[PDB]
Amino acid sequence: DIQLTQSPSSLSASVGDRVTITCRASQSVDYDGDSYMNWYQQKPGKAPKLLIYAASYLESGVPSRFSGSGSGTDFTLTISSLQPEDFATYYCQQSHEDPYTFGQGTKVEIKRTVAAPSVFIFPPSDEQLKSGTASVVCLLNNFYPREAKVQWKVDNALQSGNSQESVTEQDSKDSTYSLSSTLTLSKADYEKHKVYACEVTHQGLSSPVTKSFNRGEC
Amino acid sequence: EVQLVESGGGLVQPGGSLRLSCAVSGYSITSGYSWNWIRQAPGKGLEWVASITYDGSTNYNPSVKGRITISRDDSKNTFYLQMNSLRAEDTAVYYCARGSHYFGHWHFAVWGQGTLVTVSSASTKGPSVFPLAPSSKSTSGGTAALGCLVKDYFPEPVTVSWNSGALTSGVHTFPAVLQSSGLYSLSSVVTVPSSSLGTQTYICNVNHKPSNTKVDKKV
Repeated sequence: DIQLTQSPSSLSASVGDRVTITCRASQSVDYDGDSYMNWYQQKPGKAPKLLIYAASYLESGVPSRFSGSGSGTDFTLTISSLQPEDFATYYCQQSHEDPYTFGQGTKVEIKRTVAAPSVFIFPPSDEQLKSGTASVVCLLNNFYPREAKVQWKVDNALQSGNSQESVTEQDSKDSTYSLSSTLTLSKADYEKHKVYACEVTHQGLSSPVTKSFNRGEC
Repeated sequence: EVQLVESGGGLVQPGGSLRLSCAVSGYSITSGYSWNWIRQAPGKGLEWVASITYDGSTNYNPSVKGRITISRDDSKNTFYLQMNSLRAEDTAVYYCARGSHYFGHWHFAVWGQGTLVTVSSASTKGPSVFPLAPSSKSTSGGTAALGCLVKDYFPEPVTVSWNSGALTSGVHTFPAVLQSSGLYSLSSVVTVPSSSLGTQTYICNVNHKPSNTKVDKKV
């Protein structure tokens, strides 16, 4: 009533490669020969954008690389040649019966060549230190693939349970990711130590990379 | 030329009520075949909840059966969403959207930007903004990173631009993380030429509407 199931839930593909995504309805969405399945593209922080309506019609202003086919209960969205600007979550949506329903979404990433992170490190500001806390920030810029390991070390003690990280979505400019790790400590603990290091392991690095600084140059 | 702009997002007490509005521009609400609300829980997933047809007929998703009211004001060129008895399950980005006169009607080619609604007992808290200053240790190649740390706010979201939106190239604004405190923290960085650190001014503009907090931090 009426359940749509997409597959895969996530996929990754080389630029230019053909991509096909499936939608399966629990009941038919056929009506007067027409099939009432729709496809949307949702880029991060954006409202869904309509690509296909009535199973096979291209919405005005959408590139011809996107096409839909199918009928009854089996439907297919295809992207003839995956472009970088195509990273997004794709949804199917039936418009045959109220409670109009969407698929669970398919996540689509462009698989590019390996690119090693550029690492940067930031000491806490004096402005924050006066507040009684110290956040240390590590930036991993423009890398691929998404997976990356970040280890925090303070005077060579491995910090654990002490930090949090966030990863940007894929950048269409160059198909990379970026990542921010923030190490949080009390001012007291921060003032009691000297060496603050951010160690990074990534597929694009033959060996780990460490960016560090000494309090007293922070 | 047709834009949907929404208001009424923010913090709501569990059991309370929300009142969203979609202000239509470049188009008469009366010409629309259908106007709709569709929400998306942060987790992910879209859910249609309500519609009003040009004749005034209203329709609701039973998933929220009897705690919703879609309505419109033609003289204001606006339509509204009201819900009450709000649960945490109701936390979501809420989108308005226009339906079509063609091909079965119930597909949406025009959407608003969305507004986040957070249902929580916690209270609003504005962020602190601290510098992420450039350094030799943030200058790997002939290019430097600097940024802003937007720390300890509630609830989402926070808006971050650089130099009043004049600087977009090289800018990365990261997803907020939820701290063990229950507060959010977020960083924004920009990679720039290290040779301009002495001559160019870099200001991150931070907005947190829920607490009515705006900050401009030079780094």
